[PDB]
Amino acid sequence: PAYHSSLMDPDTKLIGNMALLPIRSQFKGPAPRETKDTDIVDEAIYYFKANVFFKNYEIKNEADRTLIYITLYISECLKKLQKCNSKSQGEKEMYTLGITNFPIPGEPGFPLNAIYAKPANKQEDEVMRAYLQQLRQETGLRLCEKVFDPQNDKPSKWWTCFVKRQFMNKSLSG
Amino acid sequence: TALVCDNGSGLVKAGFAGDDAPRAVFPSIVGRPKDSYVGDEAQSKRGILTLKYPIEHGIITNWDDMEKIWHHTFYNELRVAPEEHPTLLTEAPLNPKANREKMTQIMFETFNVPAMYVAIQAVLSLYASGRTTGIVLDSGDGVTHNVPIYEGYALPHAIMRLDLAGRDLTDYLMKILTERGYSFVTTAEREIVRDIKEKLCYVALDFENEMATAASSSSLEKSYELPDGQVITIGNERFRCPETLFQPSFIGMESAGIHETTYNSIMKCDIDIRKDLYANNVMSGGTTMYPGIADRMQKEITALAPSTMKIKIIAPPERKYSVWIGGSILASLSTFQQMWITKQEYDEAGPSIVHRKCF
Amino acid sequence: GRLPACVVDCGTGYTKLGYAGNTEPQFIIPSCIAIKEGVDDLDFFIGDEAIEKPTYATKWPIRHGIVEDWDLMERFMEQVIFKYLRAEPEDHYFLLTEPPLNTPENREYTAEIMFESFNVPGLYIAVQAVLALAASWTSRQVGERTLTGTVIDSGDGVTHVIPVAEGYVIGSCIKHIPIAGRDITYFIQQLLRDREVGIPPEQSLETAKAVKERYSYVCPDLVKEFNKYDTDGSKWIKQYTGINAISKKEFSIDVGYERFLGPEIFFHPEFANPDFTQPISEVVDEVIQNCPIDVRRPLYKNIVLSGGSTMFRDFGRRLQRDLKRTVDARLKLSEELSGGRLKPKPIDVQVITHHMQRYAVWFGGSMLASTPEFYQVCHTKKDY
Amino acid sequence: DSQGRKVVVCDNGTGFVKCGYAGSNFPEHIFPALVGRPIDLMVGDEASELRSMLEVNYPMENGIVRNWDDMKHLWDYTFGPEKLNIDTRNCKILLTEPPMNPTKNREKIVEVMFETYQFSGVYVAIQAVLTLYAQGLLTGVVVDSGDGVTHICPVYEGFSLPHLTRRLDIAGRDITRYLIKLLLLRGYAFNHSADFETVRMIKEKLCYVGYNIEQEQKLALETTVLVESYTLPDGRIIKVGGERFEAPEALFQPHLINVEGVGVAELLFNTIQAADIDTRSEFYKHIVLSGGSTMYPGLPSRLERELKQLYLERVLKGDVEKLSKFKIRIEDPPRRKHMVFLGGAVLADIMKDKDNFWMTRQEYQEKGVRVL
Ligand SMILES: Nc1ncnc2c1ncn2[C@@H]1O[C@H](COP(=O)(O)OP(=O)(O)OP(=O)(O)O)[C@@H](O)[C@H]1O
Ligand SMILES: Nc1ncnc2c1ncn2[C@@H]1O[C@H](COP(=O)(O)OP(=O)(O)OP(=O)(O)O)[C@@H](O)[C@H]1O
Ligand SMILES: Nc1ncnc2c1ncn2[C@@H]1O[C@H](COP(=O)(O)OP(=O)(O)O)[C@@H](O)[C@H]1O
Ligand SMILES: [Mg+2]
Ligand SMILES: [Mg+2]
Ligand SMILES: [Mg+2]
Repeated sequence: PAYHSSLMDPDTKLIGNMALLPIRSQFKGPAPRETKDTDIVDEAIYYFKANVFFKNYEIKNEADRTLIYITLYISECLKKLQKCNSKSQGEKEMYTLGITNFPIPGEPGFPLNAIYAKPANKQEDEVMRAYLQQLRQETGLRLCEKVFDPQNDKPSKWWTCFVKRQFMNKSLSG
Repeated sequence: TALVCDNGSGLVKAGFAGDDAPRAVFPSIVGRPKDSYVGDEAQSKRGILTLKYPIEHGIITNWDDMEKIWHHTFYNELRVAPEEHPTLLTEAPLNPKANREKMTQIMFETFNVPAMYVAIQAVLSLYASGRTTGIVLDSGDGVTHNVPIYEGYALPHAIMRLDLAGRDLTDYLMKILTERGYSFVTTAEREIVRDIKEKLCYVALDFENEMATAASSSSLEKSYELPDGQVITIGNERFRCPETLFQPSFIGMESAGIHETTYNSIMKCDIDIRKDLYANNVMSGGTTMYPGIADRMQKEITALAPSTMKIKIIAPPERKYSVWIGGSILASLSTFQQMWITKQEYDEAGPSIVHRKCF
Repeated sequence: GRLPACVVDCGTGYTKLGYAGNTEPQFIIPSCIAIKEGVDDLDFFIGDEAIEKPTYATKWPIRHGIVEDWDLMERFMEQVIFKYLRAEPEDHYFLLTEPPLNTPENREYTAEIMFESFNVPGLYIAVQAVLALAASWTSRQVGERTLTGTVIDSGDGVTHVIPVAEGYVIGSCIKHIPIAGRDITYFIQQLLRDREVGIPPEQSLETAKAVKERYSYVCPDLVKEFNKYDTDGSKWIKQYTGINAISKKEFSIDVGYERFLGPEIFFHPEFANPDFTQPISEVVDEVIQNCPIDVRRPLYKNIVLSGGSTMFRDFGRRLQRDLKRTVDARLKLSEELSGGRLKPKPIDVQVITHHMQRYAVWFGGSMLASTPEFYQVCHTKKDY
Repeated sequence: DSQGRKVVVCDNGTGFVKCGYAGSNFPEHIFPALVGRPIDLMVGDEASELRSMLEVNYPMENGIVRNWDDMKHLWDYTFGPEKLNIDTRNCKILLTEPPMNPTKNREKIVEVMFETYQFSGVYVAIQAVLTLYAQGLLTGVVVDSGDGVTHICPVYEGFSLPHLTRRLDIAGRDITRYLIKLLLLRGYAFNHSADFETVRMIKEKLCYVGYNIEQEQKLALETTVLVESYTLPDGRIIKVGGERFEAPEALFQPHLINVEGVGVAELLFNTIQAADIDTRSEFYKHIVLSGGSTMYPGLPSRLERELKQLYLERVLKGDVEKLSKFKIRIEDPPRRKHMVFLGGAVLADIMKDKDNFWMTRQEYQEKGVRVL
């Protein structure tokens, strides 16, 4: 019923219980880089429009913890990027949106923390904070093409109607 | 074209004289909530009908429902008028004498058949085998009998009766099946547990050796398709059900098996006819279909008879309907025309045939 | 049969009236009564003359499939008989319809209202399942006519799943899905009041109902349809033009993603009801597999659909595919449990759709009441 | 203990398990025999208040062990640190054995009890003997009912008579199932699985066997003093009327729920009129009722009438003078439910000291079987 994870390589890594996959990045970020184009970002956004209505969701896979994070951040990104007009100004707003110290799992203030692994180690915190920030920044470039329309340069009304929904009835911004 | 209408506790049979197979074989069961639901239609609407059996243990207990069964036999199954031609009927041995004519008077009072030759069930199975002298087992659904017949005569002082029959075996099979884990409950699920009995049961010589082989090596296992999509693997009851006939102590009855009573049948007889009666023991009935049941009898009797003579035990293939064919080969015969219980006797003597023509 | 019988079917959202022996009902009206709040008792209107009326309080006397007020149902039946049907009740037989799981009290009060007030010679109250299953034979092969099946009774209130075996209804194995058409239009209203501006508040329900009835269908998978909508918008996006209630100003809206998320809440009730999460593909399976063991196969082979909310395109296909998928795995598990020596016969699952699906109960009532022997079944006046 | 004052007796049933010590006239603890798993293991009383959110399983059926992986978990709960608190190494046990039990099951419980628990004394007792040991008699007839099947079994001095034992396949489970079907025809829908224990309280509280059916129907048709209101946990109020005296009458008329037979009253007659002539009077005077499914009001007072009428038109046809000399008596004390336990509370008290009643641990260390 619900759309579970995809692209689980056998030889991966599980810092916390995230799954580090290759991502086509162009801003910054220490990470393994990508040789193909079908990253988990473009795969996750393709699944976005059907998942917002699902209130119950099974934790099938480790890399499913990647889909619970991106899909929960695109909700906030659509919520913020509503009243802007210009594509360039909206792009600047999403670029500055990535520069924010959101609470990673493992500290109070992060909701839905019951299904997460606590990085008690001294080393996991910095890599988790780096990569979740990198992912939240990287989503903006690919969201810019689709949030606005190319013919008239306003937010399309089709995209700006999954704004009041919350995946599993609990959003990041408490 | 005489009608042979063989009654029975399990499945009533009806057909013409010239044929060699019963045309109408349907269950003898009557349902009540219309009231005239008997047979397959009674079985179909089991959710509303309180089914009940008219015939019990070979003696008619309820008489109205037996009349309903007879009415259904001559109207829907055959589609003929009652009085077109004579009708033959059969009743088990060791019956109340008045009950022979209690059905005659209710037959004439609603059908007025031209004639009757009401006879015993076991006297004609021996003719169907092809001889006039021998021992007969009526191993049926309600009762089992041992009946010797010499020159067409039934000796009333040399018969024996056993209560063990098919329904007790089916109940025992249900009880064994509950223990394995595949629970079968209520009377609706009877018709399927009978089905396991038909084609997944047999008899073995060494009852103990067969148990040892079954328990040790799991090669005596068989798969059965229930009509739900499920499959049941069945093991060690393939021989623990039919062995109840040879050892009735499993259910609890202290009576002897069907293998010692064939001895007591012929001990209670003359010296000079035993050489004739060992030579031809004839099986019959619906509850003697199992494979290898000839061999167990052939091994058991040889261990209990004198070793100075030969015991031959035989059985046709068509054992289930041997009562019907034996009727039809007797109803249609040359010199059979003159000795019926005809209608003019009852018309002339009035209600006096019920205590005169009892032969 | 000197005059035909009268058939009246009462529902939560609609009432259907007609005469025996006809294929179509002569009147499908809303079940609304409007009154004013001597002979002031008779000043009222029913049906289409009660949906909007200024100086009259309107209301609905049937809710959830039961009668809430009887003083209103009596008057409703008076103007059903004496205005639209134009039948004298003293020389006609009546074939009414009861909800599933009806109490004896509710069944007897209807007989009171009929016999004591209208002098009806004969009355027959019939269960909906057998009448729905009788109409299924109009579009079936000659070699298969049986009273065995499972009916998915949909509509405007609550959805029932009722199995019937050999003419009678098995009361224990009846289960209720709380989804129906009213929930679908409430859901599509909330969808439409987030994306489009131009809908007056008053005509929201009417526009939602119109969009539900005109353009609505089911899809195999949601992601492919969402991709197809954005990839090629000209083919799959249409326009709806409506007339305002004030000043006749025409307005236009675009029908988009609400086309195929409307009838999806049958198969995913968690989209719109948080207290229920079981898809309809499983309720039918669990109702079928709680019955006597000898009648499991014929019920799967005949799953008929009766009700207005099953009128969507390709509704039966999803039920068929899901039920085949969920029974094949069970047979595979049973086969692997017993090695591989014996392969069970695969269960054939089948769903039957007809031309007569919106008013199947009325059609069954018309066919039953036209037979000569129907007059030997009803309760006569002297019996009461 | 050293002097022998740590003998424990327990009655194991399909619906309820009743455990206690010897020398007491009451059970120490009663609890229902439910083990279930959610949709780790919830065993015992906790599987009663919540069962709609739990999948249940009954690990026994008339003494036959359905699964040999759940009885161990139930017996741990019985002989564990929540009910009895026994030090299992120093104890002796007295168990029940229902009539007509197969050999393999009898020597499997005895086999498993000496191995995985290390008791010091085991005995297994027939329930028919124990029921009369609690009544002071030695020869009699026990008509026991419950949640399995209704057994009628005679017993001569100390030893039962398995040849003359009869059984009838209806009990409390069939009656409480039939009550669901009857209540379904009033607008009240109770599902088979999750509401089994809600209708059981209705059966226990409001049901009774009628003496004369005629006055029951007259009061049911022309009077409203039989209808009673029952409150539910949800807060609804249902009304139960003439269904009170229809559900319990599957016992006397077994064909109402599709069971072929003769009923309890006639089956008792067919059992007493099947023994030798001399001992038939010894059984007429002493008939004892046991089990929880014989506590309906009026069930004592109906069997007497049925037996008197069945014995005045089958044996002594007509001639209504000699029935006064024919004495028939049924014993039924208000302690019917626990008569299996109380008998076990006596037999373990008399024979507490002499070391031949019990099966010693050392017997199975060498022999592995028993002859007592
Ligand atoms: N294509 C369609 N054609 C007709 N009605 C449709 C269609 N799609 C949905 N519907 C809905 O079907 C319902 C028709 O009502 P219907 O006559 O089936 O109910 P009812 O029998 O009165 O109700 P209930 O059985 O709950 O008492 C209306 O809600 C209508 O909106
Ligand atoms: N006062 C009462 N009235 C009616 N039914 C009752 C009453 N008290 C108990 N019951 C029913 O009697 C049954 C109790 O059976 P009991 O405790 O005697 O079991 P048991 O003898 O251990 O069972 P079994 O021999 O089947 O294993 C339950 O159905 C309970 O509902
Ligand atoms: N193929 C079979 N194999 C074994 N037993 C059978 C078979 N067919 C029927 N039976 C048993 O035989 C019974 C029918 O016996 P039947 O010959 O009708 O007795 P009667 O004719 O005296 O009533 C059935 O109840 C069934 O248990
Ligand atoms: Mg026969
Ligand atoms: Mg309808
Ligand atoms: Mg007990």
